[PDB]
Amino acid sequence: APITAYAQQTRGLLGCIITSLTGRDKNQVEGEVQIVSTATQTFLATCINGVCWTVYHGAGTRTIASPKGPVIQMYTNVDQDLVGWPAPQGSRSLTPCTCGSSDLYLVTRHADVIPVRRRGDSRGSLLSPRPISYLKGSSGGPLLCPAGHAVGLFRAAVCTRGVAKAVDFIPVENLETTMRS
Amino acid sequence: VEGEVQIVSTATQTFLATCINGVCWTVYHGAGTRTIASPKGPVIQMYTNVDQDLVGWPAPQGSRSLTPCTCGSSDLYLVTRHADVIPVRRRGDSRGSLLSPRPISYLKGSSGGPLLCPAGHAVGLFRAAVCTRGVAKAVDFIPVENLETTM
Amino acid sequence: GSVVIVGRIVLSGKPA
Amino acid sequence: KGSVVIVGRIVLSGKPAIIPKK
Ligand SMILES: *[C@@](=O)([C]([C][C][C])[N]C(=O)[C]1[C]C2=[C][C]=[C]C(=[C]2)[C][C][C][C][C][C][C]C(=O)[N][C]([C]2[C][C][C][C][C]2)C(=O)[N]1)C(=O)[N][C]C(=O)[N][C](C([O])=O)C1=[C][C]=[C][C]=[C]1
Ligand SMILES: [Zn+2]
Ligand SMILES: [Zn+2]
Repeated sequence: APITAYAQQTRGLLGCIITSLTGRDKNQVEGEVQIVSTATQTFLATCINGVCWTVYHGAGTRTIASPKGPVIQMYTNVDQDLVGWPAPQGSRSLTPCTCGSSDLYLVTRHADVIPVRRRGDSRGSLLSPRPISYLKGSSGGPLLCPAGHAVGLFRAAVCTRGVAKAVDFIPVENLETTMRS
Repeated sequence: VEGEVQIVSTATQTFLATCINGVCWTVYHGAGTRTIASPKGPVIQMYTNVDQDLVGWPAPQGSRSLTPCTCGSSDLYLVTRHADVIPVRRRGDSRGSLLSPRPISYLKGSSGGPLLCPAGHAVGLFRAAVCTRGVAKAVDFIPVENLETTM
Repeated sequence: GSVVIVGRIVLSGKPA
Repeated sequence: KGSVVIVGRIVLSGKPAIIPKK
């Protein structure tokens, strides 16, 4: 079927803050991509093969709030710009791509999927250039192949004059090596 | 929750309408030049491209607009009035083959529905089923470019 | 007559 | 620092559905 996505806000500003400090989240989890926040910035996190991966430039070395209190990161790789925690209970995991396709689809924090043409192991180009403002908050989001499998996690926008024309991502391979580290 | 696809009806038949770029498009052979109902009275068609079997009214309430495709994929998906998804391989400008033919009844009442690409973006509007002995094996469709041209 | 809306489909399968 | 908090979700597993009515 075609890739479709929807977004749902499960928590607000004040509840987010209290939860950040407390580190205890009793809310139920659903979905394969979680919208995530710290008191400083908001980004995305993607569950692949049972691990909730996200961008290090967003999560830093922080723990993730869970119903059992904060959870310590399973993987941290400042270089790869990755962090991973055990996937929250209730989440659904994506599976790594096994077809090396060059036609990728980026899911933004607004639940939109945009086509991206793979131009390297970690780069791809937007078929329809969007302003980086639209991409703000999407670091850590998934880059899916036509089969709905994870190819990479969005990391940075390649833009000029404020218009994103390409994107840099973390290919799934970096995940396997980072876990091995 | 807002829908991109509206299930519509006239006294004669029932079909589908698809919201793309703020317009609620459907097939002329279903809507004709009929006006669409709203809580404030009938609203007239913004476009009536009889030649392309295309009509459009301003997007109604409870709907959200679909985005046109830009990946040029040939791997299309047809959404029926029953919410069924059907893989269709694009054969040309406005033709495609069902990866698995179904009785025309399975595609019955879905005209006006959308033809989507691997990213869920609008590729075209389902115009007519191409039958062979009551089995739909291909479909005719109005490319999004035509909708974009009509407006 | 008018074309009336009798139902709606959400492509993402979004609840509520 | 404080913990990273889940403030929302994005679901990819949803398939077309006829929105229920009353
Ligand atoms: C992601 O964290 C963002 C989204 C990109 C638009 N990504 C970044 O901030 C990245 C971080 C980064 C650091 C070092 C190296 C790399 C990425 C990648 C290696 C190759 C880089 C090649 C491009 C050069 C570059 O670094 N580009 C920047 C880009 C430049 C134009 C302006 C925007 C940044 C880049 O992509 N850097 C994310 O989406 N979250 C951050 C965020 O904005 N969060 C929130 C918030 O609360 O601040 C937000 C949410 C909604 C609207 C506004 C703000
Ligand atoms: Zn794949
Ligand atoms: Zn497309």
